[PDB]
Amino acid sequence: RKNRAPKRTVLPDPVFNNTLVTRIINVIMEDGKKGLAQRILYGAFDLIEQRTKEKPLTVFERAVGNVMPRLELRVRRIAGSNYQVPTEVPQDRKIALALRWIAMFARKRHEKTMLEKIANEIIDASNNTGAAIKKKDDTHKMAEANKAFAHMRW
Amino acid sequence: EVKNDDLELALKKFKRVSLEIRRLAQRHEYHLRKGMRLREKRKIAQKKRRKFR
Amino acid sequence: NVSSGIIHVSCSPNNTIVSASDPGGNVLCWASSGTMGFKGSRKKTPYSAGIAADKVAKTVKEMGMATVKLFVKGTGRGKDTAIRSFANAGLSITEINEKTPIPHNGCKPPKRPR
RNA sequence: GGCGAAGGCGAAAACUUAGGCCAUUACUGACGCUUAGGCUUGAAAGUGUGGGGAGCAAAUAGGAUUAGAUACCCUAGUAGUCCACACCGUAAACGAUAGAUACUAGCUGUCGGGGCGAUCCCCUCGGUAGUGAAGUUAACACAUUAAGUAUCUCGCCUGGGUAGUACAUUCGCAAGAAUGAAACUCAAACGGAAUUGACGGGGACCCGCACAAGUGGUGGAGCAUGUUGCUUAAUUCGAC
Repeated sequence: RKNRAPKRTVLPDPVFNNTLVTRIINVIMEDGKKGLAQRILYGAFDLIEQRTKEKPLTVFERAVGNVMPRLELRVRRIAGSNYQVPTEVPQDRKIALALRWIAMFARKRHEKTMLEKIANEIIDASNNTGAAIKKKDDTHKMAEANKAFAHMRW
Repeated sequence: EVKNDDLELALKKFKRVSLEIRRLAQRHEYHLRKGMRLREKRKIAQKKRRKFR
Repeated sequence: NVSSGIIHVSCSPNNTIVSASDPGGNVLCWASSGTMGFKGSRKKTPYSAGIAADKVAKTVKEMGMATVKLFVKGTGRGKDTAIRSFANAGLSITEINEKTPIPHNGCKPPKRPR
């Protein structure tokens, strides 16, 4: 086992003034290169002003609010043919998983160029389509179906 | 066991009586030898005499 | 069509049944874990008994139900959830009682599984 | 907790009947203990005859699990499980401790009888438990209910496997029971107690990129390289 693990701090970006944007730029990073992902995300921002003219922060928070999952799933088995257990997860991991879903689903689509695909991903997340809201809805629907296990668990 | 006045004060004793009813009902639903009856009864009596004193 | 009545619940170790009855002995309606969609081994849960009791309380509400006796039957961990369902339902429960089919030490029961 | 010699005995009542406990100036006057042989009883299962048969449940069928399952689980399901009359006479029938007698520190209880006497307590005579001295014990442990101090009697034992088997004999409808070896073989044994470890699908507690979470890779392609096998002149030798 181990004890409780402290978390390293993440600094907000003082240009759009949101630390969730910093977690965006962190998760969408590959190879350990802030510059390339930074240009990608800022081009996506410029596209947000370009089509569907609206505050990028507003569509950002709307996408975060729609994609966030209400409940999580935890494995607690007894014997063969294991059974799941839905438990409660704090908001930090909830937004972390929402961002992870946005990142993974963005790089799974048509419109080959990253700029338009990630922009369409954030647009769909704001508008509640099957791109990512489908996954959250499914993971919610497996929850509260076997909630009898959730009530009596440990 | 009829006892209930307004809301809940009866319910605690209801849990007590339900526990003792379950205790008395479990040992009359599965068959095994009479010697086992006697030995388990003495074991339960010993538990009561050692824990509750 | 009656104010007073009695509703019976029998929480078996493998299932549960709830049944609302008039004082004349006739049944009004019954409910069980099988009435709901989920079946198989997962029906012996306190949550299932709770939702069954919720549904039976609902379907007796339109009947115009009032103060009612409560006879609880069977052994299991799901009988008390029906108590919570009925108490939270706002019904006029008045008396609780124990009606397990308890025998004196007579007929020989089945064995130890082993 | 109580009673019974043992097996056993617990919803209620009547009849018959057993033995038991305390004080007994009463009576009798050693009439006692043990008991080969003999006799009586003796859990469950099983046998014969007639009933009875709710539930349970050998055997049997089916559904699952498994590699197989003639098992563990589930659904049925026969004998039997119950009563009346006869038989079998075995059990871890154990306190694994034969019966009888007297003595030997103590303490805590509990139950029955007597007296004092609201129970509560006091003591007396007994049974039944726990703790514990010396003493005994290979050790564990026993210790006033001894496995101690001794006596009387009965029964029993003489390495293990063969084997509680064979032959004979008695009983029994039978199942079988009682009695009970040897040939051969081993140098020890499902020997006993206790000790250190080890192990446990035994518990209690605690760590670790162990689990959990995430990220990124190998098994998919091709090339580099090492290894296994084959080959030849060696494909030098080891690392497994």
